[PDB]
Amino acid sequence: SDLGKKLLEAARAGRDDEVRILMANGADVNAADVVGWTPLHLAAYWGHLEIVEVLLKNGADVNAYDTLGSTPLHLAAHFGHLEIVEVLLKNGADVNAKDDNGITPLHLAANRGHLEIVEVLLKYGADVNAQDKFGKTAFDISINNGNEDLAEILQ
Amino acid sequence: MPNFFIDRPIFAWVIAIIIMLAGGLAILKLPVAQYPTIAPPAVTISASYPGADAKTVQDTVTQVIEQNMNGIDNLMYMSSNSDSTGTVQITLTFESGTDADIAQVQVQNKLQLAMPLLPQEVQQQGVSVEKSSSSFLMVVGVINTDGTMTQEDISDYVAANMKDAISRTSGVGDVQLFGSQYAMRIWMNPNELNKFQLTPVDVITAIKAQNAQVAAGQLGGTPPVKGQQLNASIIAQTRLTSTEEFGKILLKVNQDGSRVLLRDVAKIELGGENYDIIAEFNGQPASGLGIKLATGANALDTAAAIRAELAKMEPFFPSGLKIVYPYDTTPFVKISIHEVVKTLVEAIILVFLVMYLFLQNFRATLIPTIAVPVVLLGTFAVLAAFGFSINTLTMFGMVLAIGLLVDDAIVVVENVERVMAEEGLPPKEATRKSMGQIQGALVGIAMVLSAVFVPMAFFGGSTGAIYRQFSITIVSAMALSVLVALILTPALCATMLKPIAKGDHGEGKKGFFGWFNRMFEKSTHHYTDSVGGILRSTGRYLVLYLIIVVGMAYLFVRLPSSFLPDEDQGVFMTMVQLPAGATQERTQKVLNEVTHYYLTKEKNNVESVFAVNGFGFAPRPQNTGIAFVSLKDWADRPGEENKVEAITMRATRAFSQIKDAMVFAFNLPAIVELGTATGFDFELIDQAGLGHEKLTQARNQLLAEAAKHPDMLTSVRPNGLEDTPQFKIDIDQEKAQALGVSINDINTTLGAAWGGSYVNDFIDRGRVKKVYVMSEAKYRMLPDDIGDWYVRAADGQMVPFSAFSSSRWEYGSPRLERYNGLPSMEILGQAAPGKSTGEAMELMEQLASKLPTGVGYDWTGMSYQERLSGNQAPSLYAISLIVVFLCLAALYESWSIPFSVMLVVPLGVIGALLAATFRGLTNDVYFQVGLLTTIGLSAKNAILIVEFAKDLMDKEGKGLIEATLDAVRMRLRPILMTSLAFILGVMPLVISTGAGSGAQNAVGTGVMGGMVTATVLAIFFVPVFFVVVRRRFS
Amino acid sequence: PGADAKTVQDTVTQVIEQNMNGIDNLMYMSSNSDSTGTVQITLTFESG
Ligand SMILES: CC(=O)O[C@H]1C[C@@]2(C)[C@@H](C[C@@H](O)[C@H]3[C@@]4(C)CC[C@@H](O)[C@@H](C)[C@@H]4CC[C@@]32C)/C1=C(\CCC=C(C)C)C(=O)O
Ligand SMILES: CCCCCCCCCCCCO[C@@H]1O[C@H](CO)[C@@H](O[C@H]2O[C@H](CO)[C@@H](O)[C@H](O)[C@H]2O)[C@H](O)[C@H]1O
Ligand SMILES: CCCCCCCCCCCCO[C@@H]1O[C@H](CO)[C@@H](O[C@H]2O[C@H](CO)[C@@H](O)[C@H](O)[C@H]2O)[C@H](O)[C@H]1O
Ligand SMILES: CCCCCCCCCCCCO[C@@H]1O[C@H](CO)[C@@H](O[C@H]2O[C@H](CO)[C@@H](O)[C@H](O)[C@H]2O)[C@H](O)[C@H]1O
Ligand SMILES: CCCCCCCCCC(=O)OC[C@H](CO)OC(=O)CCCCCCCCC
Ligand SMILES: CCCCCCCCCCCCCC
Ligand SMILES: CCCCCCCCCCCC
Ligand SMILES: CCCCCCCCCC
Ligand SMILES: CCCCCCCCCC
Ligand SMILES: CCCCCC
Ligand SMILES: CCCCCC
Ligand SMILES: CCCCCC
Repeated sequence: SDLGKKLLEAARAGRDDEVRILMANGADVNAADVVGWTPLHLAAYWGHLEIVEVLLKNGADVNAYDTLGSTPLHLAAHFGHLEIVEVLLKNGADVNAKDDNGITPLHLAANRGHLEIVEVLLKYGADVNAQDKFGKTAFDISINNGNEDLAEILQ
Repeated sequence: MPNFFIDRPIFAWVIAIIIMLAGGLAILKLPVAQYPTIAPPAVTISASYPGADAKTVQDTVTQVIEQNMNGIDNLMYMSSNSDSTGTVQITLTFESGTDADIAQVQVQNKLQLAMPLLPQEVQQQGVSVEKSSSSFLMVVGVINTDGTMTQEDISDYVAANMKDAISRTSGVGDVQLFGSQYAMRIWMNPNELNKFQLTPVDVITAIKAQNAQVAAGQLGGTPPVKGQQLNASIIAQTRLTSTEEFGKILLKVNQDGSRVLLRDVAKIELGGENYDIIAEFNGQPASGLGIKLATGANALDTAAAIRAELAKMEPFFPSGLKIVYPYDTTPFVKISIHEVVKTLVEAIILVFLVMYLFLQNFRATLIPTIAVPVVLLGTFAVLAAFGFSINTLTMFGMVLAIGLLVDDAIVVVENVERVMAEEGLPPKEATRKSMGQIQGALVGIAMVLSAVFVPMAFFGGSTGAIYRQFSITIVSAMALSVLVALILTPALCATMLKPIAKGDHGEGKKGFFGWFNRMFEKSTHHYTDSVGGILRSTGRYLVLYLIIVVGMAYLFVRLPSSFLPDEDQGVFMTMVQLPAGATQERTQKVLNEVTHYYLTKEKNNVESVFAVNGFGFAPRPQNTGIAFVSLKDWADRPGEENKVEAITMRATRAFSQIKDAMVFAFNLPAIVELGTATGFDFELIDQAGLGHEKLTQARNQLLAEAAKHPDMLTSVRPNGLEDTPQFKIDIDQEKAQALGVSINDINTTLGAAWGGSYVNDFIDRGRVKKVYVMSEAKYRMLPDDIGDWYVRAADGQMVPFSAFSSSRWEYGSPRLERYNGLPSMEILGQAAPGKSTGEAMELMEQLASKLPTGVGYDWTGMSYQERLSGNQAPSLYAISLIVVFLCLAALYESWSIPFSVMLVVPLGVIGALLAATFRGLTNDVYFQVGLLTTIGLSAKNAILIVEFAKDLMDKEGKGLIEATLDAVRMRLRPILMTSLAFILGVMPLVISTGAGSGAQNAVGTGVMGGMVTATVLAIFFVPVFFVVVRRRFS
Repeated sequence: PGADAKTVQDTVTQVIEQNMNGIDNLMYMSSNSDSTGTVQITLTFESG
């Protein structure tokens, strides 16, 4: 839809006041581009907290998955957006969501050494023994990266 | 010197003949072009990395070349674009006056410092170093009407049979093929490759082995066995020449004995090097040649020579092939030349008529008709000596000088005719006396006008080079006008004019001329009475002058700024911008709709539409397109409704309806390099390795703040592209090493299949052409296709790409910008209505100083050299006024009297500003140069009134008022004759609505309006100035 | 090296000559392609 595409640009750009008007006019929150990214996906990636909260209040799918199976929590966790990770998990985001590679939000958080996010995901019941297509855990990633702090947290 | 040539009329004629021959010779040999070189010298470094993303290009090519651009002289700034079309373009802009050849060779030489550090694929494609130019002589289109040839087929034919002959044609500088010659396209099938346990690596290895030139040697080569009879070259393997041969390339022999050929795992055809760009002309497939004019060549000779060559090629064309000229400037340049020659010839005819109306003898009308052409011809000889060309600027420079040239002619002859009529002296002694009165002033005038015009040539940058074209043209014409006025015209006067009896003013004649003389002698008495009454009450006129000076200053600020007026050149453009990530097919849909509109709704105006998919102002992504609309002849489009401005507005409003695509039409600028007046070019710079993401956030922060000042800033936008979704694939190094799969085989298989790989060259009908291996379209479209590509392990097992890879969606730049070697983002914008560019720039600097740490800025292009030229103006205005004052001070032998002449300036300027404001025109270059010629001629009128008045006071001991009244009485006729002749002369330019009328209007309007007020006010105000000044300093 | 006059002309001589356009004061251009592999392209310019 016309407004659905306008909401995608607004959510990405972090234009809080435009998103406010679009939610009032009823811009489709399940609007998706060619790669299957919702306004929530974009907000989570670019790290726009207020818009993440406003979209979830306006009945956005917290477990919306792109054409490669990635959710907003995947993007939030990977790019170190602690507050968005918390807000998503509180609104019922699948903490053990596997993409098409078998990669979880814990894997992505571990790979970028986001200690706070890892502990938040573990608190909300992230499967620490969860393996990707290469049979790798978040621990295997921490050892390979040489992250001694993270290696300790996952033990 | 006048006295010398009055006694020596033959010598005077010899000087005139030599000037005529030099001028006549100059006119025939002088090069012709629409505009001269204006932009400062620029060198571009262009490299292709097939299948490369923006960051790959930037980090392996752009950064390496930028770091090695050291020790090069007169470099102003360096900019670069690395984009996901697999392209880098580094533009190095040099100081005005830099030798472009020395600039190019220094860049080129330093590029070899970097060539061995670039990727093999980039070294293979080659890195082009070229002198930058954004002005084509014409665009020759080549189309197929019977639908038997694709754009790839047409492009190959043009490359093979046309381009070289056109490149060889006289006056042709550069030729750009719109497309490429054929490339041997190997379209690989992954299913067939996996079926035979083969990869793209095996295809490339086989092509390199079985398509190659191998050096053998000689039979009986030196040193020989003595007694050898035979010395012959050994020819071994030579390159393949056909698709048939490439299909027969052996890939492997199976165990059973059967043979896997290249045609068994790939489709093989002659195709294009690049498929990103699709060119159409009225919907039909098209290629073309972009032809640029060579240095100092004749545009009209070259265009005629190009059409002569294409005519010779006509017979050998395949059936359906047809030449079209969607863009050609030479028809416009013909009209520009012709209209200026018509103006100059009509100007001479008008002087003749005005000369006869007042003087009423054919002998008198004959002298300006001789003197003016001699000066014009001479001007061309001086232009040639300066290395100038016959162009729009130099030609309109002469039209703007007409008023000054005809005045020199009228003033000399009229003053002789008056002296004879008033004193009854014979022509010779009358001319001697007459020149005695004006020869001192004419020399003073030459110096004063030089002081006005010469400083205009010392402005820097692009606008500086434009003003320099008018300056040297007008100064040269004016300089020769005074030389002819001191040499030829006196000689002509003394030998050709027939005597007049003392007190004979033609009042005793009968018919129209007897009436006119009685009317004008009566009108002269009414005039001197009026000045008599004005000089009794000078107080109220000083007040009326201050009102004029205030009204002038008010209209100056109210008049918006520009450079050159927009012209109907029978062409305009339509941008087709779809959402980011939109495919080629979707951009074609919109282009087909844009083409369909122009050939139906503008059927009576539009000749053709050149729809270029995957192109804007440069090769752009699949979501971008452009349509070059070529209109019919100006004669077939009568009225304001059928002009570019009207068609543009209609199309833009019509295409507003188009959904999920921004489409809008716009006219071409006169010169593209200038841009828009009140428009700025800003560079946001990453000064502390912040990275792309942080610089974007800083850009968004600056753009947000600029939007909160609509009062000052308008349309402040990025010039670049936004981040788009990109497919990140991670090769698992451990899984690859565990399965015995090499990373080189993985990366080549991916790169060759999805991106394409330039393998080697082959020879197609005697021309060396490229061999490209790539996946057939249907196996490199979607992420699921990745898993269909198999790589052979060391143990011989075929491993799918899915086994050792993982993918995810991320965002990244499809075009990364750099400025002076640092990450940058170009921001365009303009000063709001009623605000100056300098004010808009000041705010942008203020907003930029409140951005995050490590984010710097700089001004480039028009903004860079606008700040340069802006710092010069005050100094050049100052020198001009100081030298003018000093020249007048020397002429009159007085520090005070100069002021009486210098006070005339506003009298012409007010009229120009009124006419421009009324017509809805702008403060453009033509208007500004027009002011100086109007100011120049009003100053000339004032100089002679003051000289006559002062001389009467000095020599005949007359009073201030007595001398002033006798002065303005004598100067009335010659002032009215010049004004009448010149106002009528520029009237055709004012009302013109044809081709090049935009410039004609800008020249005529300001001059006509200016001349009317300059004439009417000066004859009443100049006598006030002299009296008020003399009184104040007595 | 090892190329006949024809191969040399197609892959070198013509490739260079095609790019030898838009040069100031070029009076004439003469070249020869040899079975030794040698190319010589002489550009003679206007007097002065
Ligand atoms: C009749 C008229 O209008 O002027 C004609 C007549 C014209 C002024 C010609 C241009 C130019 O040779 C002129 C010169 C000074 C050229 C040098 C000599 O040979 C002179 C003996 C000759 C006399 C007049 C002439 C022959 C005209 C032009 C310009 C032609 C150019 C183009 C591309 C349109 C013109 O037609 O506009
Ligand atoms: C009263 C004094 C007036 C002074 C006149 C000033 C004239 C200045 C303008 C340029 C005049 C000469 O300009 C000359 O025009 C001729 C027109 O036949 C051009 O001739 C060229 O264009 C024409 C028109 O397409 C072709 O047919 C022709 O084959 C080609 O050679 C020359 O390339 C140009 O050099
Ligand atoms: C590099 C330095 C350049 C210097 C620039 C100065 C420019 C000067 C402007 C031109 C001035 C014209 O120069 C003018 O010459 C004529 C003829 O000789 C003189 O003419 C004079 O004639 C007789 C002398 O027999 C006097 O009685 C009379 O008062 C005066 O008109 C003027 O006194 C002088 O003003
Ligand atoms: C249509 C727009 C054009 C307007 C242009 C404006 C520029 C000035 C135009 C000059 C016309 C002035 O015309 C002239 O005015 C003066 C006023 O001082 C008159 O002068 C008369 O009145 C004044 C004051 O009342 C007396 O001092 C004087 O003795 C008397 O002769 C002249 O009789 C008249 O001929
Ligand atoms: C007799 C006194 C004449 C003085 C004329 C001074 C003008 C110098 C022109 C110059 O050097 O610069 C070229 C300039 C480029 O921008 O051209 C111009 O912009 C036109 C100049 C406008 C003049 C208005 C005068 C205002 C009166 C208060
Ligand atoms: C090509 C132009 C030549 C014009 C020559 C003019 C001839 C008249 C000069 C005076 C002749 C009589 C001797 C004083
Ligand atoms: C209405 C007041 C009288 C004004 C007279 C002006 C005379 C102008 C004559 C100029 C004609 C060339
Ligand atoms: C001897 C006849 C005078 C002619 C009078 C002309 C007046 C009218 C012309 C406009
Ligand atoms: C720039 C030159 C100015 C000269 C002024 C002289 C004034 C002297 C008055 C007696
Ligand atoms: C004194 C007269 C000299 C003439 C120069 C051309
Ligand atoms: C060489 C041509 C001269 C023409 C003079 C009008
Ligand atoms: C520049 C003008 C100065 C003259 C003062 C009398």
